[PDB]
Amino acid sequence: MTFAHEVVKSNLFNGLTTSKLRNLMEQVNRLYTIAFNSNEDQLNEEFIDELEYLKIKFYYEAGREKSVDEFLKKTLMFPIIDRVIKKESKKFFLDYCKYFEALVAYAKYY
Amino acid sequence: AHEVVKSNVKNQVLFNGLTTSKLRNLMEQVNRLYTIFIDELEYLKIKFYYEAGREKSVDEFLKKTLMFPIIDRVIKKESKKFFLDYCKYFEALVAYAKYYQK
Amino acid sequence: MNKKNILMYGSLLHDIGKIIYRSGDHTFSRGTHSKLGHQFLSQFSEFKDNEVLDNVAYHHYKELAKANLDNDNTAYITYIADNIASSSGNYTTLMKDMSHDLEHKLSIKEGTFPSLLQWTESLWQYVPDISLYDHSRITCAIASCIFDYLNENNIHNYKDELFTKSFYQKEAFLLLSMDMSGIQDFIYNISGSKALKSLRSRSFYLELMLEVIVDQLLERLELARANLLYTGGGHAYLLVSNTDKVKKKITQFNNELKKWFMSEFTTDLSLSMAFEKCSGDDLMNTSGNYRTIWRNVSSKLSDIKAHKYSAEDILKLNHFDRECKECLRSDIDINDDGLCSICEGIINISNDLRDKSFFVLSETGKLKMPFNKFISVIDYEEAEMLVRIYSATFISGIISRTATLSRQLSLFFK
Amino acid sequence: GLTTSKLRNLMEQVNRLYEEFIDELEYLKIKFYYEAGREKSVDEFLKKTLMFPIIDRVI
Amino acid sequence: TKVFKLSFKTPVHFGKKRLSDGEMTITADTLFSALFIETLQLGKDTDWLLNDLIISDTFPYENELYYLPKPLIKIDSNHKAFKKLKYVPVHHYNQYLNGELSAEDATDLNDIFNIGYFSLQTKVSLIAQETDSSADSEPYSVGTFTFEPEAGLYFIAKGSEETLDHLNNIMTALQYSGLGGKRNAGYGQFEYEIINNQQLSKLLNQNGKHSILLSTAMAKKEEIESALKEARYILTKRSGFVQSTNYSEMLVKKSDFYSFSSGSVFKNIFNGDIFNVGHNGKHPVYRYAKPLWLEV
Amino acid sequence: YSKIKISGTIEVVTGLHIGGGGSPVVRDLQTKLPIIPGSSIKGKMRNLLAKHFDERVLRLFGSSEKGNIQRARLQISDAFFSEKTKEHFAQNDIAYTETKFENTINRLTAVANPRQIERVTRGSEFDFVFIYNVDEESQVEDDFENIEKAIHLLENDYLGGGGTRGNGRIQFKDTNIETVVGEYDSTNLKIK
Amino acid sequence: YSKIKISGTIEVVTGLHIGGGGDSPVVRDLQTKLPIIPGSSIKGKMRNLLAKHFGLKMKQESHNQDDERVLRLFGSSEKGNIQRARLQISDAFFSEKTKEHFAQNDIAYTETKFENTINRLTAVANPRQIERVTRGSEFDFVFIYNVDEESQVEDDFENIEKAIHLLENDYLGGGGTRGNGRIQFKDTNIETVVGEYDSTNLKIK
Amino acid sequence: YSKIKISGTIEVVTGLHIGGGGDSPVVRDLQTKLPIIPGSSIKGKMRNLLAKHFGLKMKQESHNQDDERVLRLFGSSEKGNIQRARLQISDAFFSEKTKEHFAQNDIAYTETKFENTINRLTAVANPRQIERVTRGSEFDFVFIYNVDEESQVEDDFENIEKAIHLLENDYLGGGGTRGNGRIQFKDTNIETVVGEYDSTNLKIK
Amino acid sequence: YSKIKISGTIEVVTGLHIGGGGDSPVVRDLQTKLPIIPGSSIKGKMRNLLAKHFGLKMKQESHNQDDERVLRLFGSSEKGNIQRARLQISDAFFSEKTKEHFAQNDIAYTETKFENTINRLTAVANPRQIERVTRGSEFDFVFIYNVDEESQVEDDFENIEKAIHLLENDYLGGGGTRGNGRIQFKDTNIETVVGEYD
RNA sequence: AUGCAAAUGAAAUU
RNA sequence: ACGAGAACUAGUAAUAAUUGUCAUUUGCAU
Repeated sequence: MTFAHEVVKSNLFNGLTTSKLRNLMEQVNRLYTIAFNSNEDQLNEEFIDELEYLKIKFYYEAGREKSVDEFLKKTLMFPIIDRVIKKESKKFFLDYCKYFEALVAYAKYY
Repeated sequence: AHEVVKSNVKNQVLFNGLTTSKLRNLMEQVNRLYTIFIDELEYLKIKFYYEAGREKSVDEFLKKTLMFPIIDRVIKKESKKFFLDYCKYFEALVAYAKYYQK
Repeated sequence: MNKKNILMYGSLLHDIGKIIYRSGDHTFSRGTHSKLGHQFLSQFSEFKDNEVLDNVAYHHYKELAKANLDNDNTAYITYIADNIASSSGNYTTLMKDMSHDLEHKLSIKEGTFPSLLQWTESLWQYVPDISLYDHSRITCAIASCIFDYLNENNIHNYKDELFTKSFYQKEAFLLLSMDMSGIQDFIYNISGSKALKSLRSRSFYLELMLEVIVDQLLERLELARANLLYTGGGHAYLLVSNTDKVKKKITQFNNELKKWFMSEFTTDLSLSMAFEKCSGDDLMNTSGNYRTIWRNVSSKLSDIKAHKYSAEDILKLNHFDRECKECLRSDIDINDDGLCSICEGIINISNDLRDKSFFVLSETGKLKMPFNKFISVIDYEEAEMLVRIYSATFISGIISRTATLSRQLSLFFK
Repeated sequence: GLTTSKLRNLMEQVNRLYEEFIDELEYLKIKFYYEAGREKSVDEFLKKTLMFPIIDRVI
Repeated sequence: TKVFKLSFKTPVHFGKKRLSDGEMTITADTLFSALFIETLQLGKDTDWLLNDLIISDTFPYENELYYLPKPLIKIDSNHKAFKKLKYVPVHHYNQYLNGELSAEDATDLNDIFNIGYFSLQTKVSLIAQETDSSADSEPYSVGTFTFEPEAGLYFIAKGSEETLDHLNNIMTALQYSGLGGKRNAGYGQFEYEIINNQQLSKLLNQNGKHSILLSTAMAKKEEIESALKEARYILTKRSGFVQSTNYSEMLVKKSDFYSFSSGSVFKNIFNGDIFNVGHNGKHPVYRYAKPLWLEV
Repeated sequence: YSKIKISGTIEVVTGLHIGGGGSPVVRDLQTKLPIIPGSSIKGKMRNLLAKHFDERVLRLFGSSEKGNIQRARLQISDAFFSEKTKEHFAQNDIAYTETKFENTINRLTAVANPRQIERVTRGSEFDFVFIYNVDEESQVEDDFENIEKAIHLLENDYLGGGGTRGNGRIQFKDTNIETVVGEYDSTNLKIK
Repeated sequence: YSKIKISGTIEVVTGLHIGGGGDSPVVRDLQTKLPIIPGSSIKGKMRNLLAKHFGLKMKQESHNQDDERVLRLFGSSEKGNIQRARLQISDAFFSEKTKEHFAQNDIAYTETKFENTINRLTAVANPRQIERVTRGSEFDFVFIYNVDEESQVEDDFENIEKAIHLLENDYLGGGGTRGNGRIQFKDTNIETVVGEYDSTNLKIK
Repeated sequence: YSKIKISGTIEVVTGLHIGGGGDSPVVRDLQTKLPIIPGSSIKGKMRNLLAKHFGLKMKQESHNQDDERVLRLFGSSEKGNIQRARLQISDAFFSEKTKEHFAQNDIAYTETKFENTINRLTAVANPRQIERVTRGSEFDFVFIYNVDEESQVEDDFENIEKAIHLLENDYLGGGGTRGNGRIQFKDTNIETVVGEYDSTNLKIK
Repeated sequence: YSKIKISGTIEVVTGLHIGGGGDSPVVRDLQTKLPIIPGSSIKGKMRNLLAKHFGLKMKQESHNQDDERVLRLFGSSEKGNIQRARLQISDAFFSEKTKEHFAQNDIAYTETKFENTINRLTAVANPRQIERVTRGSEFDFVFIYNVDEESQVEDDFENIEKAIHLLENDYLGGGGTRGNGRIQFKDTNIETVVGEYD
């Protein structure tokens, strides 16, 4: 599979660097433990609002810098996030965390 | 939140050339109230009327957001949690407004 | 002294002088062992018999050539028997020990020939592949057979009769063999709690039955223990005289034995004896016919065990309390604790086995013996107070040499 | 200068795991790449011992 | 003249003298008495199968090979491997009878003689005062036999057709009762099948000068003297108890009997008889002595 | 005179230990597989039925050592592993026998000694067959009444050694009553 | 001849390590791969505890000779005065109800407590990994009682009651004073499965 | 023969971090996913405390060989002696009241606190993230006492309250030198669960 | 064996930024929603200042082996020798009078400071934000000194006086170089709680 | 706003 | 009318006993 590798090795992303994802990473990591703490798979509406604000921050960060914008567009982050919000299943969120983490770890490797 | 901003993109102009610099004072207003009183909300409304009088584009932005009824209902509820929810909403509006710009 | 006893005592010491000759320190007549042995044996009161001295001094061709003996004089027989049979200080020590045993342990009587055989066996067992002990015994056995054969055949002028090859060719020897039937089932019919004690006593009981049988047989035939060649397990072999009297008496003893054995168990143990003629020429490995005659007597013994019981015997067998716990047999009549009289005697003899060594054959005893006798247990002091005391390789090989091989095997396993 | 102490998480994950399982293996390789990136000795150990190809082979 | 084939599938104990003893083949005394007891259990009419049935001893079989007990003949040659041999396969039967068997062939035949294994099973007895109070148990050992999945025993019987049909009825009834030692203890059940082997029948239907006794026989009073003119035979003391005669089993015991074995050779045939060994009994107890001969 | 054949299968609820070998367990010497010898069945059945109360036992099982002779009217043979349990274990890759390590605790010293004991793997099935030879027409019902209780009693007991310590419970399934010789009907007797 | 059946369920309070297997595992069946509670452990723990309840003298300590009544319930029959057992203590098995519950809610059946074994001076802190059956698991158990004497049943039951009680304030398994292996009893059931003796007047807390 | 129970509540003054399961987790159960305090570390710490309070020699420190009365209180049974401990210590579990309080006030149970380490002559910081229980939390604990001798209770109990005191001005858990692990005890209760002994004059501070 | 408590108050004079929660927040207790000063911070600052005050070799810096006086006073147990810390440092909290005085006077606990940046050759102003702890507030702390040798107690207490002096003369937390961290000590208290040794 | 995402150790005696 | 016949490889007792996931390392340079 290594879908993360495909984009990272292809591009870096017109000057992409790891610290340019810190808060984004931070935000994701926050939701991670938050997603860990929940028992049921059904996502609470407060967690939905967390997802929505994460989408908002994604867009703001993409507008702030062009290289991060190219990364998010080229890694399809926005449609993936939208689908995740639509499905409202925790396991798919954990898989998304794993995919994004693979992206981050790869991008740190190169 | 996203819907109002993306659907108000007219031919491109956003609320006829709305810019975040004009929201500065309004932004600051919310920011202070974010750290934190009914009279404070009344003065927030007064500043909303002030900034909508400053520019017609901002007045349209506030009307097309139904901001005034929202603020009235927030004041009626007197609940700080609903105040925080409105803060989230206004932040979303500001962000999407930033996103859809020249 | 009965001339048979003279024959015995002379033959058993016929070639003694060798032990003096190789002694070196006792070589009075360093010309020949015969004269030397005669001189040494001429020192003793008990063995002061003269004809025995003549026998000893006159066992060889040169010696007999000029002795001018009578036509009827036993030593000549010894001659043929000898012919048929076929550090230094240690020897001096043996001379001292033999003088001691001869002055203090040996005496001349009708039944003292076994004493001579026992002491000579004690002494010469490794005095030469042939020990002197085996040589003396075989010479004596052969002389016994020869003397019985010639006296029975009304022949007395032996010097003219023998002093040869034709006599060698005459079938004057008989091979008789005995076979015990039911070793295995009689030894392995134990089920009680005294397994070891019963087992060890039954084994010795069967062994002593065999030994008492052979002793009674040899005694009745007036024959000696020299003629016994091997006993053990159930197989046992005797070389006896090829005479009509001998065959008849063998028959009669066989009949009486069978009558008893039918009287005791009726299946569990039975004895089969078989006899076949041979001549002296066959014992000398002349053409290896010795193995042939042995295999023949083996075949005969194998083929007499087929038809064992005649018509009347079985007819009675069919027309005539419960099983002993220790002895798996019902026919014998049980008593207290469900134990039979004979098997209870077995328990008694087992209890007496460990602490006592001598066993005495008498009229009352404890255990039942073949010829209306019994066996009891005594001690050496008690024994003195009473004063019988009991204390391919086979065939192919490479009489004396196979006999000594059997004796070696027996002594190793015993 | 490799130390077993720098392998702990990886070993732990192995002990944890010793179609969802395929995703677990993918996460294994993700953390493997991350550890190799973190330390140079771990990177050499993984690369020269053919860890990545055998990991892919199992998957 | 049909023959029956038996498979056991259960351990079975045969017994010779003691419970720890095991036998593989039994004699027509045990078999015929089994036939008698099952006939009486059936409530049938016994005269027909008593003085009209001819039965031989049982012999073991393998996958496809059949065996007979050794003939006690005088062969003139080792004298050892033949002694170490107990049974003869049907294939070389006449070869042995004409001496066409060699030492190596006999060695091979002995090698293929693996037809089952013997065992001793231990047991205890707690019917004793262990029921009542402190008392040590009373262990015993028993012997059992286990056959390989393609082994068993087979008979030979001959007679009139009505007798033989009655024999088949008795065989069906007996197939579910036992045929051994401790039957009621869990040993000795079997299933039968009737097979006509051409070679065995051919062997049965020869003609010669000698005779080989395949059952347990004993000549009557007036002919034995003519029976034993030239013979090689073996005696076997047959003893044992009886079933359903008098009050005490320990008190009741068949008188000792002596009989010829199943390897004997005769010149003059004798017809045998069923001899009573009964005394102080409410019914006679019959022992079987009626010979089934092999004439070659 | 007829013969009733009574067959079925029996399950191992808890591990079982017959183990005449010990501490090993009884088997067959070539198939290397466990058996449960019929003598053991008989002994337990005799013990329970006798402890239930005699004439019914002696008739049923046979003594003939007490001055009178009765022939055993019931024959019990061994049992064996079914094919169903065999394939079930083979496909699922489960060993046939379990090995339990035990321990013994000394007092005033508090030192521990080890033990090593084999047991049957739970859940297995055995196929069994009994034969009843009807010699008396008007009694078999009572006799079968007895045999009913027999299994019932054994249902709530154990087989083998160490039973009180918690092993040996067995179960009975698939019981059918058939007549195969004679002309006596077998459709009204029942065994659970 | 009556036989009495007791049925009920044992609930793990805190981690349990019976562990006859030796990674310091617990005993498991080879058919289901689930936790089990061996009967010999339950029986002997109750036996030892009830023996040490009353008098247990040094001479009594020497030979495992104990009180006549606990000897009555658990059977001794070792030397001389034979006493055949009276209680057949059957096992507990990992219940299926909790199997469904955990499977739905995605809980493993076993936790691995990682601990330390530090010393003094050298203070070698050896890391440890003890496997335990996670709390909330339930097992089903059955006991069997034989009535050797009718009039003695009540006291017999009385005695085993104390045993139940004492065990409820104690532990099974190892590491006992360190916290492991406290249990509770729940949902009992008593029934005279065979015979004609009424089991209504019985109760087991 | 009796069992004396000691019940109470652990109030965590500052942070507590056991972390046996390990960014850097704490030890937590699986049925409820709420933090717990095991008996094991509690026992080890109190034992070393009471050992240092009494004698402790280098040869004594070599192989965990300690003073005799501490041995009686905690059991060794190694040097050919029969010494089973008289004190059974439980794990400590997240209480109902505290979880309710943090539910009704919206406070997470866990904080992830970030630390830095500064390398010498480099001035480059290495960051760390440690998971610790938020303050004000309370656990429950229960202690079990065995009376092996009637003339040996109070003195050991005296030691135990001394031991408690030594804990109250020390730390239970990891990294206490840097200011986490301070605890306190509240609401001590002393009852004899089984037996005929009085627990009225017996107290632990 | 004994235990002597050390109790006292630290007063903040400048800004105080510890920012463990790090637009740049301050650590806060979730039971009170108020900032704190980690015990780790006090101990680490003290250890660094005393190590600099004593011998600080480059090789010793490379090997992180601390001076024997510091190593005994705060514990290392890192060179394979058993070395338990003789001193315990805890967190610190607001005083009651501090909170009362601030609540009565309508004065907030945090100050927002805008940090204006000018870039060389470019002069681009991008404002930054930072929070600071209000000066004039006081915290209460607790240290614990455990007695293992009855003789060197005075030496350790004198070294602790040197500790208090140096920490008063230096900065605590973040923003030290630009003027945040200057704190003082008041109302030091010594009162043994366990033992007979005072 | 800009660097920081870990570091180090460690089954025993019946 | 079979070396037959009656015959639980039983009954007592468990992985027990001691061991601390701890020891140091500043949310901080611009």
